[PDB]
Amino acid sequence: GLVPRGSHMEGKKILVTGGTGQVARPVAEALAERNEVWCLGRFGTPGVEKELNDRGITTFHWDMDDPGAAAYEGLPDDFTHVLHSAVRRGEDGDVNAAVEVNSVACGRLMTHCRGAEAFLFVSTGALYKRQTLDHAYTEDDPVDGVADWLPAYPVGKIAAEGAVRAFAQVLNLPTTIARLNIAYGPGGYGGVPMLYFKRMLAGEPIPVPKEGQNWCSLLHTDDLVAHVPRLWEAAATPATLVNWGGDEAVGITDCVRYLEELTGVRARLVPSEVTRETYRFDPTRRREITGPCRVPWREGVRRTLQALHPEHLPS
Ligand SMILES: NC(=O)C1=CN([C@@H]2O[C@H](COP(=O)(O)OP(=O)(O)OC[C@H]3O[C@@H](n4cnc5c(N)ncnc54)[C@H](OP(=O)(O)O)[C@@H]3O)[C@@H](O)[C@H]2O)C=CC1
Ligand SMILES: [Cl-]
Ligand SMILES: [Cl-]
Repeated sequence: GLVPRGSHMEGKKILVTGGTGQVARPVAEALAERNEVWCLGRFGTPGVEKELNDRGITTFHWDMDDPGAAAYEGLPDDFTHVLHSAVRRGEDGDVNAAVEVNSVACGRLMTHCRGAEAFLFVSTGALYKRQTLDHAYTEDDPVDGVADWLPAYPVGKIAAEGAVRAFAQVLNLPTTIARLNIAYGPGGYGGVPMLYFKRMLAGEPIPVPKEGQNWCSLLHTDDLVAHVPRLWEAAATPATLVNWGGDEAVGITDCVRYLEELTGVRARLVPSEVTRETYRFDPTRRREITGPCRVPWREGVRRTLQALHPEHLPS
């Protein structure tokens, strides 16, 4: 029951992109104990590269905005496992840059790592065509590129998924495409739940629907980290597609109310026609691959608050 995080996988050589980010940093940190881990990125945030190096992570400058093959000189080709979590996604409305940069980076990275045992590409649930608020989306539900908040983002992921599927087959590189739901946890900035809390602190409106509430499938960092080795094991040619979320249906308003409950901070719920969109996933396929999640969301969110905003909790 008490098992160290680093024991999920040992003796491998792991390439991680997006290793500074919300999703992949805890993964790289967890695997760095018993594996050789390289993080590819830009490391523009002061001190993050030092923090990763201090854990025994080898860091390697890698910018997806560089279109050429020269960017890969000096990078080993004997990685056994790859986690591609970085996303080139800088608001400018430039859908062509988003499609081009992300798609080409997938191709160049998979080709470089064509000898790997498994390649894991992180995608998003935002590319599902909106059905009902409470619908539990499956891997076969219709897809569109609609996102009012960030239009180029889901379109770029559709294009990147296309590249990933094609290179998986051409290279015979076992691959998993994991469309991630909302990740959260005590590291980084805490995920969407803490973004809501920040708005509550600032007195900013939180749109909610006229009837009911929005729904998601929150995934805690500790569960996310446990899942990565199982997602690599499920990698295949053709690529394995899975909706990657938690085991609990989490109402967004329920989450906001819980933050109020914990802190005494009041949310300004605005019943509204137009709300920021979230998606709940049917966990059936993911559970077949990973087994059940372990962290219930109310305890996870409470401890995330304690880690990132301890002063706003009753003392
Ligand atoms: N809740 C969530 O977090 C969700 C995440 N996802 C997906 O999960 C993945 C990781 O997301 P998340 O951790 O939240 O992202 P973050 O915004 O936390 O981090 C983005 C990451 O992308 C890297 N990156 C961005 N631009 C470049 C570039 N030009 N060259 C190299 N690296 C770059 C950054 O590296 P550096 O700092 O070195 O620049 C950083 O590590 C993405 O594919 C995203 O679409 C999907 C749904 C929800
Ligand atoms: Cl640094
Ligand atoms: Cl974008």
